[PDB]
Amino acid sequence: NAMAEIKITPEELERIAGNFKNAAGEAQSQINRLEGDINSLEGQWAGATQAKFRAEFIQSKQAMQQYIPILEGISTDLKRIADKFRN
Amino acid sequence: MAEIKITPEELERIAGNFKNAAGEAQSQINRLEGDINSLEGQWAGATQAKFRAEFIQSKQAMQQYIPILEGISTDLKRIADKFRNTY
Repeated sequence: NAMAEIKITPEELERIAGNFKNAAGEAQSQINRLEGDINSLEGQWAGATQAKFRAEFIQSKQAMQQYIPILEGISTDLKRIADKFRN
Repeated sequence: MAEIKITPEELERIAGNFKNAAGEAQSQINRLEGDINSLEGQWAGATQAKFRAEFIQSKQAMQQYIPILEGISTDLKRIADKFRNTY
């Protein structure tokens, strides 16, 4: 039987791709603000305390460094399909 | 201008930033999951499966990130409480 037709438009795929790209940017911005917060505590208490918080925060950075490229990959895969559908 | 001295109020402010960030992160992954869900039945199953698999990867990174932020919030609050009970 005939292959089952596509209902999604390239424009809609591109809108969702935009949501993923923008989410990735928001995520990076968020971690940047939080990093500023941790930075601000340095020198205002014991170095050992600051080190504990820096280490915890770096863990969150590492998780975000996994997350962001996945979102960007999804965004780009969506755009690649929209382009293929359109042309 | 002087560097801002640490107080329980400062630690609570920063703890709140981490807590709010966790909530914003949960909201983001929820919205993106909604987007992936909306593609169901709109194109081929193999295509949907691919994007679902990629998305689940991002969700898993997020499920690591969020508790790390909540941990930092808790640790900051712990210290704020210690300062109040003993800047």
